Amino acid sequence: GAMAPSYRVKRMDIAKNDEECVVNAANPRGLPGDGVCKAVYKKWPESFKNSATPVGTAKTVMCGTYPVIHAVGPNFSNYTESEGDRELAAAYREVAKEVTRLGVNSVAIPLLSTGVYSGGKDRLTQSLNHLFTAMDSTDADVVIYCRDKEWEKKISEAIQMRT
Ligand SMILES: Cc1[nH][nH]c(=O)c1CCO
Ligand SMILES: [Cl-]
Ligand SMILES: [Cl-]
Repeated sequence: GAMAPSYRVKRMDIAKNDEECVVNAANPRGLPGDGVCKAVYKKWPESFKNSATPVGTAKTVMCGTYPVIHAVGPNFSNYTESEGDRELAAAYREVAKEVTRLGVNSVAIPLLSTGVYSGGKDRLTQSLNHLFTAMDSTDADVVIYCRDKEWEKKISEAIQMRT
């Protein structure tokens, strides 16, 4: 584990992370996809061998020795708010199990079911609070990656507010 487990946020491409493993915002079919998934596909295409996995689950595939944790959040266009909320919490619980299993000291994580799977709604708080619920009991350093300047501020505020 990390000597003093922390949460941090950075505004940049998760493909350039400085962590021991990465969480992909995957689709269920292990396709290259869009947004974070497409960036992950360019950087670690070898990790898409047999990466298909159901909604609400995570599946780790190594790129060399670098673990890519494919986490499938729900697409809120298809799920009800209630069922989507349940599957989004579940995906993050499965990420925490894999991060623990791998024994990493740090993980790079995007906010699942924001962007294309958000169903046109702002889900920063929903997604971040499910991330915290799952990762709080882990001792890895967690680095959250985002692209929007206002989201960076709001994620930073949410981290600092619980300190
Ligand atoms: C600005 C931003 N970053 N990620 C997102 O999902 C959005 C739109 C929210 O409605
Ligand atoms: Cl960048
Ligand atoms: Cl963002």
